[PDB]
Order: sequence, then C-alpha cells, then structure tokens
Amino acid sequence: AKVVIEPHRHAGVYIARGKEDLLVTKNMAPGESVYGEKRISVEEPSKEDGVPPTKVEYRVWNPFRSKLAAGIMGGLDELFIAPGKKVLYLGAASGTSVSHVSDVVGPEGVVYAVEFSHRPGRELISMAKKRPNIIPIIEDARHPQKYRMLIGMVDCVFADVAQPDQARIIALNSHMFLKDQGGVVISIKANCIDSTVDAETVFAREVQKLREERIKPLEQLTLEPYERDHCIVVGRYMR
Amino acid sequence: NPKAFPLADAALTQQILDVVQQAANLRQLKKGANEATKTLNRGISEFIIMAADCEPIEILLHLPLLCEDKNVPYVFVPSRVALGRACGVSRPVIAASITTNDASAIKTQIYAVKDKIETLLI
Amino acid sequence: YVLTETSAGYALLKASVLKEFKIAAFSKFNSAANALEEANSIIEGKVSSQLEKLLEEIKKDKKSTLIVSETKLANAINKLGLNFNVVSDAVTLDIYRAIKEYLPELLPGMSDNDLSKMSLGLAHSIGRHKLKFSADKVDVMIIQAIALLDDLDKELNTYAMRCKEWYGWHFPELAKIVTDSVAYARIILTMGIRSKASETDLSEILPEEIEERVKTAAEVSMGTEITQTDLDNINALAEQIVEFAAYREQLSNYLSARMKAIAPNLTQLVGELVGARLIAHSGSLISLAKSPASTIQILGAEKALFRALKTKHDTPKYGLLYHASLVGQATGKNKGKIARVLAAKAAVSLRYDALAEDRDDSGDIGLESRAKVENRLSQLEG
RNA sequence: UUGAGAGAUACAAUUUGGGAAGAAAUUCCCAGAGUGUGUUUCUUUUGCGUUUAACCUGAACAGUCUCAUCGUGGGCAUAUUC
RNA sequence: GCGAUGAUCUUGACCCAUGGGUGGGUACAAAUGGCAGUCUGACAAGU
Repeated sequence: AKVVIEPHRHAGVYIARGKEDLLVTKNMAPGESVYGEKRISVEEPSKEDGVPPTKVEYRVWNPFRSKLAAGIMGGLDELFIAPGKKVLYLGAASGTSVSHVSDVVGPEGVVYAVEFSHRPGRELISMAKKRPNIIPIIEDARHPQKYRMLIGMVDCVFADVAQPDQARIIALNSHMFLKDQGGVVISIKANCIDSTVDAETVFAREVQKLREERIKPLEQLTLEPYERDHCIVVGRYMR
Repeated sequence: NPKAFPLADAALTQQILDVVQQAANLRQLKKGANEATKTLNRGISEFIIMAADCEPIEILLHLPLLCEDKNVPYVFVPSRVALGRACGVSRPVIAASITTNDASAIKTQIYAVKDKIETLLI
Repeated sequence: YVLTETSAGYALLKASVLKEFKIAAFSKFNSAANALEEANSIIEGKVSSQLEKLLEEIKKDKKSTLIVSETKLANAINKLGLNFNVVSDAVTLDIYRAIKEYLPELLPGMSDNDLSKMSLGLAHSIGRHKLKFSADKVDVMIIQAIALLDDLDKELNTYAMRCKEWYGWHFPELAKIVTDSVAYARIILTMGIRSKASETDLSEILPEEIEERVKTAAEVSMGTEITQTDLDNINALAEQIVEFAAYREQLSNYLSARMKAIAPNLTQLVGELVGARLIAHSGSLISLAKSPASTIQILGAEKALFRALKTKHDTPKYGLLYHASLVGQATGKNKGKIARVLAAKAAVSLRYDALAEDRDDSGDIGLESRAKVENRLSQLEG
C-alpha cells in the first residue's frame, strides 16, 4: 500500500509514516535531481469533477546532509522557519541544502543564498535558474554594506559557518537587515573553531558572545549522533 | 602557485618524506595520481601527498575535492623530485597515497602526522 | 539628511533630528545597465549619476549635514564644490532600518513584487558577470546533438530504402549497380523517367564505368510505367532525402565549433565524435575529467567488461576508443598499448580543459600530447 | 597508591509537579527532587622517568645456504596442522 | 409489411447493496532496479 504523510510540529516540515520514516518537504519545482534523490508523489483522494485531486509532491530530506533536519529530529518546539517568511541563508557551499529551504519556506518565501566562493556559485546559479524563489549573491559575507542594494530585508537569519569570528559576522548582518524580535538560528561546529580542547568551554564562550550581541538563546542543545560534536543554537534578537 | 594550499614548511616536509619513505619500505604505498585516485574511490587511503610544483597543475586539482568529499586529509609538498625519490622510483612522482592497516608497525607515526594535517586543514 | 541606497532610485530623506517618515527627494534608475552599474557602484563605492544629481538638485537646506552610509562616500561628497559637511555616524540606525520597511510605501507604483523580480534578475546578471561564464555552464547541448545524429541517419536510410521500394517498379535494375543513398536520390532528382537518359546528369553523379552500366541498364529494364503524379511524389521525396543529407552535415558542423569551443585539446587529440561520445556516455565533462585513466580506457562496453569481471576471464581492452584513427592504425598486438597510452594522455587533456583556464585560452597543449603519442607509436613499430 | 576535594550509576525507602476519575480518601499516565548502601570518574597530595624507559638508524652474525609458490606422499585431530 | 444476398445465438472477465473496483495491450517519462568496489600497476626496447 501507500504511506501517509502528516505534518510535524512545524508547518512546512512533514513526516512520512510508517514503514518509511522520512523527513519530507513540499516540492514545488519537480523533475529535479539535486543528488539523484527520489521523489514522493502523494495526494488526498476526493470525488470531484474535472481533474483528479492533486498529487502535491514531497521530497525527502536527510539529517545526514543538513543540520536543520537533524535539529528537527533531535527535538524542538519553536522555530522561525515557516511557510511565507524571509530567510538569510549564510553560506551554502554547494547549493544542495538551499532547495530544501526553498521547499519548506513556501512559494511566498524568498531564500537568499550567501556565497563568497567562485566554484560552488556555478551550482547556486544552476539552482537559481530552476526555482523561482532563490536569489544567489556572490558577495563578501563580512561586509553588509557591499550587498545592501541587492537584498531587501529578511525575517530570520541562518548561520551555517563555523568560523572563530562569526560573532562579528552575523552581528553586522543582524544590525543591518534583521527586524526586532527576529530569529537567529546558528549551527556552530565545535572542532571547526579549535581542536585542542573540550567543547563545553567553546559553547560557553560562544553563548557568552551571544549574550554580548543581544541574542537570547531560548534553547541550545547538542543535536544527537546524526552529527558528531556539533550544536545548533536558537536565539531571538532584541527579545 | 597560489592554488598550492595548504603548503608546508621545512620540518613537517622532512617528517612527511620520512614517513613516506618508511611506508615505501613496507610495500604499503600507492604511486601515481591515477592509482591514488583509485584508492580514493575505493576508500582505502589514509591520506594523499601531492607535489605542489606540478606543472601544469590542471592534472591534480580534483583530488582535494574528492578528499573533502570523503573527509580524507591532504598536504601539498613543494617539490616532486624529493617525493618520487622518497618513494624508491628514479622518476618524478606528483601524487601518492598511503593505505590503511590495523596491524602495520608504523601506525603511530601515521596517526601523529594525520593529526598534524587535521591541524593544517582547520 | 539621509542618502538612501537601493537599486530603483536614490532618495534623500528629510521627510519633506527632525524627521516625519516620508520622502524629501528621489531620483530614479531602473534598467539592466542602470541596476548592473549601480550594483557595481555600491561594491566599488563609486559615485553614480543620480547620486551626483541628488547632490546637485537639493542643497543648502537638506545637504549641509548629510549622513552617508558608506564611509567611502564621505570623501567624494566631502570634496564636492557645493561645500557640504559630511559625517557618517550612526549608519546602523532604526530610521535607516525603517527606510526599507516603508520602501513600497514611499515609491509610487512599486510594491514588494517588482523589487524581488528585479533583484532576482539583477542577481542572475551579476552572477553571470562575476563567474565570467553562463548560468548553466553549457555542455548539455552536445549530449542532445549526438543523441539526435544517429536518429537522423536512421530516418535517412529509412526513407532511402522506402524510395528504393517505391522506385523499384519503374526501374529495378539500379540498386545492384548503385547502392549509396545520396546518389540514388540525385539520379532520380535529375533524370525523371528512364526514357530520358541523358549523359551529363550521369556525369555529375557517378563514375563513368558505373554510368555506362546505368545506361545499358536504362535500355533493358522493362519495369512498369505510370503517370506523372507518382513521379512528382518521388522527386519530392528524393529532394527530402538530399535535404536531410545536407541537414545532418549542418548538425555536425554545429558540433564542430562547439567541441572546439569547450574542449580544444580533447578535440585535437581524438577529434569530435570520440570525445563527444565519451562526454555523452559519461554524462558531463566535470564528472568525466575526475575519473581514473583506466576507467577512461574502457568506458564503453560496460557489460562485457563487468561480465568478464564476474566470470574471471580476460577483461576486454577497448571502450569507446576503438574508432579513433590512432588506435585504428596499429595491428593486433600494438593496438592495446597505444590504447592505454591514449587514455593516459586523454585524462590529462580532460583535466586541461576541465578546470576553467584552458577554456579561455583555446588550446595549444594537446599538441605536445600528440607528439608524445606519435613518438611512442614510432618505437612501437619496430 | 594511600590522603584531600568534587562528579557518574544502580537497589530500597522518602517526597513532589503536571494528564484522566472521585466530595474527600484513593486509583490510573508522564516528569522531578531527597536518604542510606554498593559500583565508579576527574583535579589535587606523594613515590618514580638514576633519564642502561621504550622506540627508530647505518647492523660480521639470514652462516650447518635462505625464502616464497604450485604439486606429490605419509602422521595425528575429526579458512586444518605436522 | 423479416431473414439462408445470413435469420438466430454467443468469446470485455469478475464481484457488490444508474453507481463502484480490479483484469490485460499500446505509447510516454522516471527508477535507495542490475556493475564484490567502473581493469593490473613497474620495467621493457637496443647493444
């Protein structure tokens, strides 16, 4: 028989049950192969005239590739990613995890892919010629006043970098394009900062700098072993 | 060549040529970038040593891409003749691969040099 | 007091500190070249046309104390002859943040739709501009064209044999003499009926010792004779066969300059169709040049090779490289070694044209590779 | 190691916050904190590294010739071994 | 104002209290459909 796919505890993030346990989003530009992935064609059977009822395609989405999926599977109650919002996706580095953000953000949402490297941007524009919601910028991510003309503003911000100066790097963006009570979602990798030392001191000084730049982390946790020595940090700006 | 990164200093270069030379004793070496590419596909390589002054450089650049795909460390070393001369061949080698054994007698030096390379990549 | 930066106009805010969340002035730019050079203007810190216009029009009541966002924009407006005092403190400002919150409310006829579409169309333009190539890195069209060429030849000998089946009623004795499709179509397209045997229409098509056989065939052939309407459909059909015959020539001439466009050194090594079919059967260029040369030397005949790997026999030693003239120039023992050498250099030329420098440089370095192959072939013939 | 400070775990008892039932007493379903006894982790006290403590290297000591590989023929046990 | 110049009768298959669902052929597109893991890897030629 066929599976049933029900929505999870955030809208736009759907879960497949039960002989398959897959975390799926809403496809809106079909025929693709981001990595040669499958697609799931589902519908609700109704009795209507005209056309048969619509098979709203859902595409699978792994925690082994994106930290945001593993943050959903690891346990969460509140999130700033929902259908319709505007997100600033800091760092993409291939353009593969962008399309799942463009799926889950809905058609109303606009995903701004940030990149400063010449090689992966050729796949960013490859994804951008496929889907009508993805705006790529090949811009310096350190200088917000050098891409202010291109972008408008976003509703929340995502930090995929794990750099030792990133407490400045999001700050120049958080002072610039994010509203009050805006959402800040960070994915800090512990061994990408420094590897001679335990992770708890690094996480403590990073959440200290989050308190310094007026970020209020409502929940911070290590994920669970879908990644190794990693944290995703959820905080609100000017709460 | 600005493409040659991460490029090494003197003492680490001497240590890496030494460890390569001892592995070249124990029949535990792969030579030529073609064979090293096959080891990176088959997933048997500890790491990859690539000569930085390889002219033209176009023949080499895919190996670090596939390295960071499979999360396998790598180091550029600034001269090819010391590399292939440290492999026991009287012709230049530009890229070579070290294989994996859970009972090889040179294991600790392999792990220490790997720790140096993971320090270089971060 | 405030210069507004956006790619749809340059707006001075005095709302005409004393502010009222309105506009004092705005001076508009909106086109491809306007937004592209403004996009270069914010990155360069460059003084734009409408910026100097906004310094020229309003003055002495809103521009004596101007706050610019970029500190590079403090120097050029500082040295303006209109004698202005330019500071740049509190650029990060709730009012400056609150400019874009009312930007569809301050620009008449603009909303949140046209800013995003022009922002996307500008992001594609500056994205093609910075990466100095196209948005897709066009290589797929070779994969399309070499998929079309074989089907073109299939329609060609299809309709040629159809014409032979048709015209065999009037004149059956021709196919045993002339067997080529194109010369079969040209003869019927010139002659008409077999009673109209003329010499020059033989001379432009065939060699003479075949032509006399076609003439003596034109005597003794006593096939059926029929009205002119059939002859009209036949010469129409033969015009279509010569038409397609020129058409696939134009398609291969399209594949010529595209193959010399993308991979010049591969083209100098193995011509067009060889590396063309290798790029095709691979799937792309960049997935092909990342491969070992051993997989290159046997890419093609996957199934006989893998069958030999299952049953532990001799693995066959020719992939798709069995058709280039170098491989076809050796004999049974010299041949496979030239093939191994051939992939051993062909991987180098794939990585030549692969990694984004030889594409701009149009190729001079497969020429050495041909010398190294030829000199090995010379000593491998003694 | 014996001292000195902290941490992890289980069993018994104790105690409480939420979801369902009952006037209450009491029961059903999640969550937490206390008391003892066991198991046990980390800093710190002290002995020790005399550095002939270990490892690597050009090694007369692979010479009564050595080693690998495919065969062959016997002994014992019931991916073999001699 | 009927037919051996075919009249008659049957080979779409089933089930249920117009309606409903399977069954098979054709064309189209895609496959966590088929590659233990897409060849071996250091000497040969001459004197």
